[PDB]
Amino acid sequence: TKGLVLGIYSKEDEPQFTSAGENFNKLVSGKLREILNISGPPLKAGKTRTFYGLHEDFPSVVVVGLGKKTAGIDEQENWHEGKENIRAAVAAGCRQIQDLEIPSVEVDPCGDAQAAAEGAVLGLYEYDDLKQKRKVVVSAKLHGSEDQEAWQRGVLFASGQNLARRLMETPANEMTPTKFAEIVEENLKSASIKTDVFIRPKSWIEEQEMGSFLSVAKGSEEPPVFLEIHYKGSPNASEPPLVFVGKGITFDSGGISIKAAANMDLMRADMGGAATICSAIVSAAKLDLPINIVGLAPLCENMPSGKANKPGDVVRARNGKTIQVDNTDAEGRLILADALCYAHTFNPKVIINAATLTGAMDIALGSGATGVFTNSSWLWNKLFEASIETGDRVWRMPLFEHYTRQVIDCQLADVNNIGKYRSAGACTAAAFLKEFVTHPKWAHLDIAGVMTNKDEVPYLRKGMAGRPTRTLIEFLFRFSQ
Amino acid sequence: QNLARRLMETPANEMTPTKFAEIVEENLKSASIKTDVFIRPKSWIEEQEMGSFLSVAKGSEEPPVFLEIHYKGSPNASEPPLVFVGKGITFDSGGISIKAAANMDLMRADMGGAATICSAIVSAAKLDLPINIVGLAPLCENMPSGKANKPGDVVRARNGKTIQVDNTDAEGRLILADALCYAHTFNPKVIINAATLTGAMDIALGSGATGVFTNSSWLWNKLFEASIETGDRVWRMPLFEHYTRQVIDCQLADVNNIGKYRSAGACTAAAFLKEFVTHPKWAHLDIAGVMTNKDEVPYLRKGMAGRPTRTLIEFLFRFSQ
Amino acid sequence: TKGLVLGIYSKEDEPQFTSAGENFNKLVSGKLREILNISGPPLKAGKTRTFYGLHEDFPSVVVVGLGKKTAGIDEQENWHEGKENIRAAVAAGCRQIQDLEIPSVEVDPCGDAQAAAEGAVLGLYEYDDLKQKRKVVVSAKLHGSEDQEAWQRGVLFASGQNLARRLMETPANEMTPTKFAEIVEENLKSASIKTDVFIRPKSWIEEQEMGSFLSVAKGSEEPPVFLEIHYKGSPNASEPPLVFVGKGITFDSGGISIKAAANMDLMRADMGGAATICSAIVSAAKLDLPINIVGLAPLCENMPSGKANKPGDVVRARNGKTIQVDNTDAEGRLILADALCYAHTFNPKVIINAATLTGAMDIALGSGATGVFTNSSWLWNKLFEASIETGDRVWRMPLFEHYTRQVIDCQLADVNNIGKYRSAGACTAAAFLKEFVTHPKWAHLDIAGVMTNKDEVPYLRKGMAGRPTRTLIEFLFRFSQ
Ligand SMILES: [Zn+2]
Ligand SMILES: [Zn+2]
Ligand SMILES: [Zn+2]
Ligand SMILES: [Zn+2]
Ligand SMILES: [Zn+2]
Ligand SMILES: [Zn+2]
Repeated sequence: TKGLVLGIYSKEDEPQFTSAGENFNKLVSGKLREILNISGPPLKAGKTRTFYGLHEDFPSVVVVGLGKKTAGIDEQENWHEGKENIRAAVAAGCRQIQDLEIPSVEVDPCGDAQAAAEGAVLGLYEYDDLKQKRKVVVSAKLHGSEDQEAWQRGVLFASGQNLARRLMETPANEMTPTKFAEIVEENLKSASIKTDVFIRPKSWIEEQEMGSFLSVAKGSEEPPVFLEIHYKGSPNASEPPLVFVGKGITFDSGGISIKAAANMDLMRADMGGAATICSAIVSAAKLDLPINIVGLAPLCENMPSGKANKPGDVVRARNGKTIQVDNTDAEGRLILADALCYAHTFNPKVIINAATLTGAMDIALGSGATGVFTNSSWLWNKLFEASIETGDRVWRMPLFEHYTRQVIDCQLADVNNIGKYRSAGACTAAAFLKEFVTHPKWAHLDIAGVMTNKDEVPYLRKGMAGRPTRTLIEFLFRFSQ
Repeated sequence: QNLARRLMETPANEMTPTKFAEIVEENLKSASIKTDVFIRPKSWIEEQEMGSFLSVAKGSEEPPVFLEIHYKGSPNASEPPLVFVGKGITFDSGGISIKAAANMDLMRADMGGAATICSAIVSAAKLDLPINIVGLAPLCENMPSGKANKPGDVVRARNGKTIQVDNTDAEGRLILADALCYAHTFNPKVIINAATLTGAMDIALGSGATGVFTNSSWLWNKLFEASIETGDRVWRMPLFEHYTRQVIDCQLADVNNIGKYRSAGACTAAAFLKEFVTHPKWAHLDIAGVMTNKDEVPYLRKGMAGRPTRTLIEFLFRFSQ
Repeated sequence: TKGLVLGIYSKEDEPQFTSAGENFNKLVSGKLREILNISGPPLKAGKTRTFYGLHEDFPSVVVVGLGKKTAGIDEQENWHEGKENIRAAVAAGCRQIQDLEIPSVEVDPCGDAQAAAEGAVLGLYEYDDLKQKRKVVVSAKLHGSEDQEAWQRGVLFASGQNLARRLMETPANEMTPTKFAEIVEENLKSASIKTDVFIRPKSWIEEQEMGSFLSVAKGSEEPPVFLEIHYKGSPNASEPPLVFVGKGITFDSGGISIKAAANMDLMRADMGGAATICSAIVSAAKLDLPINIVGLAPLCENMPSGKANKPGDVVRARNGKTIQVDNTDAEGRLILADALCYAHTFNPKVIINAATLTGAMDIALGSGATGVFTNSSWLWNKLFEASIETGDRVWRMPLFEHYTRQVIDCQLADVNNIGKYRSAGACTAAAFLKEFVTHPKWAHLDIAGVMTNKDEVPYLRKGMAGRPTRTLIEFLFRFSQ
């Protein structure tokens, strides 16, 4: 009927199976173990082998490599390695059932039903929607009935990611400042009726003295929308919130300080900051987490025109500070100078903000870890531990005065959107945003190196990554618990 | 520090692979008679099967010198050492994979790795610290010529691994593939290496902190605490497999001096060097963002910085105590 | 024991097998046909499926897609498509036996024992030699005993290519002007004792008034070698020859007119011209073809130094013409101004020359076809027909006066190594070489777009391509016959 992803570890006396496959072997009377011997060398990590006709109702059975049974937290990779073995491994497996065009598949729990589900679901995702030429659409259910809410936690966590991924990936002519707001509101509302959405327009933004956000919007003839998300998780609604903030440029052409044509099509995912955090709130509502969260996202585009933002311009942020706009591509910093100010209105506990802010971050760590600068070691630890579980690493970076200094000197104004020099790129951009924040537990996450995947993360196919949505969701689960 | 600074700063026509060795030996010897120096030449290097170091040297008509420093600090001389390693390109023009003229005069301080660590050993001898330290530094220049290192070349490091040399400016990685191998000969405790290795480090942290990747959290802490005292900060960076992978795939050879992509610049370069090290307490310090000062560090005037020599010295004082 | 690459076509009533697999089905008593049904959807062109334990002595059996049985010459692709199906298809198959680490494999003739062998052999090749980390070394023999000299013709033709490929691919510090000469001489001599080699040195070159070749060599401190190959194929030795000529820069850095670092490591294959043609003569000697062929190749490197060739320089070719050397990267043209002159000494019939000459050729056709300019429609046809058989296409390009004109005007000298403008890149370079040739049947083949493979040619793995060695060999077989 349908396919099966089964698993095996690496040697003891005979390389063992995850019990479900030990059990499926008994079932086809040793003929799985036996054909695996006949096939060739053993299956190391995330390597795959397909065995036809072993079972009457499982014509294709893919056995995938899970590595060492007792693989655990790694001091060097700063993750739980087991989970990582299982994700790459059942992603691998699920992508094999899928090339065989088997529309459904049952997955071996592999000792961690959540890693299995985060592998099967992140593993299989594409964004097929505008290609009339699509791969088969395969339904992936758990094999078994024992470990069900952890597999659904995998499906949940990986699905919150695939949403950031679709929200990122879609061409920015479809994915506008209005359409993103609309899908996020429909997604947050299906998640919890204990929610409110506000797709606030230019009049409200104008009214909110958001000059910096608004200066950025004006080049395009596409409407700005400041989005406001509310999740009423706590028992007493009056609990102070945890506010997520995120930059939402639907398309970044650089503006007058215009980008080069080389691969500029990826700028459609410069709204990755707004996508990431939104998908993460949708998931804590889906999880129905005992915390009140607020989601904030400036949405607009960065375009050249007869009325675009010019180099040398002093605009005013909500908080009275003026910014010299010396480079029109440094606009996420400006979009975020106002949504960050508005975050203090809400009286929060933690203000996590996220943004595909600078390529220098990409030069720095470049898809290994997502750089997070925070004036809070508590907050750092909190993020870093979630990174170990989820596997979507996060690395700390310096919010030293050293850097505020280069952005704080300014010919016309109070702050300047770029620093005096080329060096320390992600650090000057983060020390510019510190100027718009006075809350003690603040964290900037620069998502610009983890924007994309190719081969680096296994269980993620080539394209927009939606990183770090699960670390973020894992942080709010641990914080709620 | 001001010694690393003078050793950095001097125009690389004066500050050669032979003159650096000579000033370091005179400085280490005035510091302690409990020292030995070896300004080992091309014949010794050739003999030490240092193909990677040696491939780099061949473009220039200026002699290579592998420098070897010994400080006999311990009571029992047989104590295992702490080996410092450091890249010493007296001048980096990029070679055939040649640099742009814009401010290339600063490449005279691409021997900053060898300067930093040397100045730091001279100081622990001056301090007469109860530890045996060993200083190792490939010195040579990177030049274009009729016999320079070409793009696409497989050379062999001392340890049998071959390197595809796809970019002749990635040469500190190669100079350091052999001095790092030789460091394990000495049976060390800690192998601290230091190098003005990549500009991407400069794009990363850029003179705030000196990026240090280490397979040793103990070593990280040890460095980071010294940074707090001295003020010459040091920031940790990732020595993740993620990065070994992009350098470990290679058309002709075993390792490749640059990675498949532009991203994670300092991390691929550091995960290439991990391939030449098997010791548990290893630390790469990329000095390329702290190479220079202007206004950023106050008490340092404009020019070569000599960073992080004092964090390094402070670490050996705390380690000896 | 060992593996088996079997084949199947696309539908009739039930998609048929190449008879060997019809026969292997009878042998495991229908259980191959039967498991193929159980496996999933049918195998279209060059798609693959592995079936373990069907046979006692064939544990892994890969069935590969051969497409339509009656696939033939294509008016649009200008090839025999069948052969092409079979190459990509048993390459695919053989690369699957090889990941299973089965050291030997038997290949289904697939209706054309030569295409099967050109697929198995080009398909499996790597250049593993400097990696201590190598894939398994798999021996590929024919399955069967009926069609043996055509399979050996595949093995021959594909092996002459893998030689150009190894001769190209090796890092130019190993593959010198002396080492190439040495491997070619050992290869030509194992091929036929009816051969002579001359690894002529700088003194001979100096003596041969080869100022243009020699100007190029002088930047490097690596010795020039002009190589001279002789294959005495004819009955009467006095038959006029067919002279192949080819540029052999072991490494091209551009010289003083120096290349950019971006991917310059591939310049090690700027000796691809000398490799291609040499490998092609070695094969006609291996074939023992009734023709006398002469192989000519300037070998040297292009380097910057205290005595490198400078921009603006007038050097003298063997034939009295002077060249303004305005760009030191236009050196293949110069290396070839002298080997082409020397070709007329031999009193030839056809002078085929080949060179990784210009990137503009790569901008032009770019790995589809290898551009061949010829003052001989006869020669064009002759080449183009060989292209249809082998599949390694060749496209004609213009040797119009139009282009001689831009290279023929010159401030200091008679000819100039680059033309007045950017346009028509491969055409100016070829109309410069026409100036050094007076023979009626001349053909320049610019190999610079077919220098490399990735995914474009299936049965060739990523790396140096060795194109068009088989079209070239096929031309000399047809010319000898
Ligand atoms: Zn921008
Ligand atoms: Zn942006
Ligand atoms: Zn360099
Ligand atoms: Zn360097
Ligand atoms: Zn050239
Ligand atoms: Zn060339």
